[PDB]
Amino acid sequence: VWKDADTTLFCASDAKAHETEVHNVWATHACVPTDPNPQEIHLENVTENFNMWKNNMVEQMQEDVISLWDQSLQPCVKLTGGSVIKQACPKISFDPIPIHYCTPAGYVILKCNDKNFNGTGPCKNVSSVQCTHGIKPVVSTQLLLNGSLAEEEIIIRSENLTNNAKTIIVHLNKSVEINCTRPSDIRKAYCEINGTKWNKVLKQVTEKLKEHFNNKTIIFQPPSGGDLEITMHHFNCRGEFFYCNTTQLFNNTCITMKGCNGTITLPCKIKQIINMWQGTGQAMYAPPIDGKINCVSNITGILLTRDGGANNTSNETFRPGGGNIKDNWRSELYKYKVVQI
Amino acid sequence: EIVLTQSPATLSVSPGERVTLSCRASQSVRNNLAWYRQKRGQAPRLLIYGASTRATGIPARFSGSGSGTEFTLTISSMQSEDFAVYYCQQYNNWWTFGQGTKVEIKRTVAAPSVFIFPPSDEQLKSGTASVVCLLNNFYPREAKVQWKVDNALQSGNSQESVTEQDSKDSTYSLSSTLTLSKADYEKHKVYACEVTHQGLSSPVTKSFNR
Amino acid sequence: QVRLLQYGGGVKRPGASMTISCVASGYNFNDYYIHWVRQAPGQGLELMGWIDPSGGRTDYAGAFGDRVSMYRDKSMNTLYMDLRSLRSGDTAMYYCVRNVGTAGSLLHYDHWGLGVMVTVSSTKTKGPSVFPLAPSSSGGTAALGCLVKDYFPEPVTVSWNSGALTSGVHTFPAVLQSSGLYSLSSVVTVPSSSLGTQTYICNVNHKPSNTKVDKRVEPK
Ligand SMILES: *[C@@H]1O[C@H](CO)[C@@H](O)[C@H](O)[C@H]1NC(C)=O
Ligand SMILES: *[C@@H]1O[C@H](CO)[C@@H](O)[C@H](O)[C@H]1NC(C)=O
Ligand SMILES: *[C@@H]1O[C@H](CO)[C@@H](O)[C@H](O)[C@H]1NC(C)=O
Ligand SMILES: *[C@@H]1O[C@H](CO)[C@@H](O)[C@H](O)[C@H]1NC(C)=O
Ligand SMILES: *[C@@H]1O[C@H](CO)[C@@H](O)[C@H](O)[C@H]1NC(C)=O
Ligand SMILES: *[C@@H]1O[C@H](CO)[C@@H](O)[C@H](O)[C@H]1NC(C)=O
Ligand SMILES: *[C@@H]1O[C@H](CO)[C@@H](O)[C@H](O)[C@H]1NC(C)=O
Ligand SMILES: *[C@@H]1O[C@H](CO)[C@@H](O)[C@H](O)[C@H]1NC(C)=O
Ligand SMILES: *[C@@H]1O[C@H](CO)[C@@H](O)[C@H](O)[C@H]1NC(C)=O
Ligand SMILES: *[C@@H]1O[C@H](CO)[C@@H](O)[C@H](O)[C@H]1NC(C)=O
Ligand SMILES: *[C@@H]1O[C@H](CO)[C@@H](O)[C@H](O)[C@H]1NC(C)=O
Ligand SMILES: *[C@@H]1O[C@H](CO)[C@@H](O)[C@H](O)[C@H]1NC(C)=O
Repeated sequence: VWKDADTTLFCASDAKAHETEVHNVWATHACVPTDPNPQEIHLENVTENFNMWKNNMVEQMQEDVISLWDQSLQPCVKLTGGSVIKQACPKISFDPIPIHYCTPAGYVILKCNDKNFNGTGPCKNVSSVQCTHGIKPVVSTQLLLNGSLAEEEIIIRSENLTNNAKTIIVHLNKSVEINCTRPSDIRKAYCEINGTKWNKVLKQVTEKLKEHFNNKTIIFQPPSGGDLEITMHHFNCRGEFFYCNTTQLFNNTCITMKGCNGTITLPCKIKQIINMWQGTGQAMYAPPIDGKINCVSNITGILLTRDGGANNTSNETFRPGGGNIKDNWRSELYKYKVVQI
Repeated sequence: EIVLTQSPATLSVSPGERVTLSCRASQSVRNNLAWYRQKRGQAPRLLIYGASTRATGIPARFSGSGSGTEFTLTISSMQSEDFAVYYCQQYNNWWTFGQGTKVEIKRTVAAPSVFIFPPSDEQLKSGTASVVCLLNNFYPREAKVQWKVDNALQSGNSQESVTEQDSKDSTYSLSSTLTLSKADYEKHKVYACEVTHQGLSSPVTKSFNR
Repeated sequence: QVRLLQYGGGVKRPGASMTISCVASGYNFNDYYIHWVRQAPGQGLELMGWIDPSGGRTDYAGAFGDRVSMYRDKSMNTLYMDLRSLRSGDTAMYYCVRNVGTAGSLLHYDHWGLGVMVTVSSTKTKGPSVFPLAPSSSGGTAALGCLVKDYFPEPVTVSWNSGALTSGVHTFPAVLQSSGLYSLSSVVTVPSSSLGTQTYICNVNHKPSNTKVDKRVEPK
């Protein structure tokens, strides 16, 4: 019938030609229109193995978003190895749109429909499709935004070849809103989050981590250090690069005590000088646009790392993670794999 | 806090012969076990990972195997370059290393030549006395040196140093240095170095009168 | 063609802090974690911690809790390790090592730097005194040598007759004395019949002190 295979996919989207927004422009020139009536075929009685940590669709998605950003962003200066490149830097229109990934003739995409599938191993409920669901290429660290939710339980995704894992992806079954604003100094911003809603979800995440890690006490602590892009919740809002301090989000005492309810206000900064997530160096952008800058997003997942080097009798320590944007694509492509007919 | 035990700590093998090294883990490490080699004045070198996979450039005489908590490294036929220190490493939970097994050259037993050196007059003028005992070109490495001053056993007041195995005749040599003040030195007459070793039927004593 | 070149070795003072470094090349700097591994004399290899050069995330061994920092200069392919509150137990070989990974896992090590020697002590730089180990009389061969005593820091080099005599020479590894100074002996076996006709000179070189000594040893 079929075998595991890799091939060059193509992309589809609902992008609009009249729009100056850069994802639309890229998609208009790089993708075809979506299928109005997509087809899904259940594979009666098939058990298939998946491995989200060995999925060439992830590399392919990465190539796309790199190409997208490299065509779309206009930094004033680019510092890339050994060079300094200067260019015009007009402000752009920026808001990610869903992209579907589709297989060419002779191939199909298998999809895992098990509700508590963790991304690796056997799947009992399998269907075949021509295209993935629409996936927004949101680039962020620590918190996964505007993505999909787990259908049933909270899910912990991690490769299990070793206890020395890299990223641990938490997939939430309930989204939590994050309201980030630069009011109308000019680079000071803040993110507002409903504290009672967040601490409820984070307590559930904690109990799932406990379940996963031999029932030990779960402790959060801040990021070890390194680039601001990973020590902070980093993301792009309306073209502007935001850096938000999340220490208040990972507050162990709020799992009852006082002051844990009500609005959580994270301090944020807009930065012109960034380390490129593409890993190629640094870029400088122009000062923030005037007016009220605002992005409201779903938190749909959390990127974590687990401290490996300290004695653990009764506890495990986790820190917010991210920076490798392939983990972002993994959080959405985990249920898919390409096979050849 | 996963402990790897490499025993024996030393292995003596004749060139061209087979050797098997052991690594025992205090806890399961799946197959996340690697072997490294370290020669003198060189960086450690990867030999085997994933318990049984040879790294690039590593000849077929090197073989790794093991399950659960017991792993082996075997060399089918020992080469010149193979005499070295070998470390196992697990990477199931953090990274930890065994203490190493040194693989040395096996040769015929050779008793040491023993020499004793009184302190020099110029050193004595400086107000200190070093008495040196030399054990030259012996095999195996195991040797015991006892200092006796006027038949009194001396301890804690000497330091030993041993050469690495000679690349040409596969022997060792050893120095023991007894250090005293000129004051204590001049308070005794007979200084003796007593040497025990396989190649000797009876222990050998070299001595001198102050 | 991977290479990890290391720098920063030498004498450090107790209570001070040190920075050592590692320059990587021959591969994509972003794609491999780097581990810092040390070996104290007479002790086993020990991981101090790792750094992921892509974003600078780190993870340290608890035994080095407060005292270690790892960071990097991406644009220079250069890795740094700080170690604070140095003590004598920090005297060790320090290695820069690159670590093989997958998409979601950290695995074995596939390339080690040559390492750097760090010596922690309060000792002042000083050249050696050289004393004779004079031959007497045993077995057709006699023995003689030089005692190279009370110097700091390592190393010393010893030759015999300006390198013309290498047969039968044994230069022992240095030992650290209770004083904080090093000492070694170099000996040589020669034919007993040679003691009258032949001249034996040990040439001792201690670069850290700019001290050179030529000492001949005669029988009694
Ligand atoms: C699948 O197995 C079920 C048993 O539950 C059986 O009723 C059905 O006929 C099978 N379908 C196929 C693949 O023929
Ligand atoms: C299988 O999963 C699908 C999700 O598309 C669901 O609609 C269906 O009820 C499930 N039933 C089976 C075949 O287990
Ligand atoms: C989300 O998952 C948790 C367990 O991880 C569970 O207690 C909770 O009921 C779930 N919520 C929904 C809406 O499925
Ligand atoms: C997830 O579940 C699979 C199914 O058995 C299991 O093999 C794996 O160890 C679990 N952990 C991971 C990889 O998330
Ligand atoms: C890997 O999966 C196994 C399933 O048997 C699980 O017990 C273990 O907790 C996982 N590894 C971790 C959490 O490091
Ligand atoms: C978010 O915060 C802004 C300003 O702090 C406020 O105007 C707004 O009502 C809040 N909620 C939404 C969804 O805009
Ligand atoms: C925040 O979320 C809680 C749900 O736990 C809700 O009761 C409350 O009205 C929300 N809004 C606030 C606190 O402004
Ligand atoms: C986990 O630990 C808690 C207390 O630490 C205990 O009450 C509970 O029974 C444990 N659960 C399991 C599944 O071991
Ligand atoms: C975040 O804020 C806390 C204090 O609220 C501070 O200690 C911490 O260093 C901050 N993190 C960063 C990356 O600035
Ligand atoms: C955690 O919340 C408590 C309120 O219960 C507050 O006192 C404390 O400062 C918070 N910690 C952080 C790091 O924000
Ligand atoms: C999340 O989606 C909303 C809806 O379009 C958008 O306004 C917001 O900017 C998105 N978040 C990010 C980080 O792009
Ligand atoms: C936030 O979550 C709700 C429910 O998950 C959804 O209706 C809303 O569109 C989400 N926001 C974005 C920008 O997707």
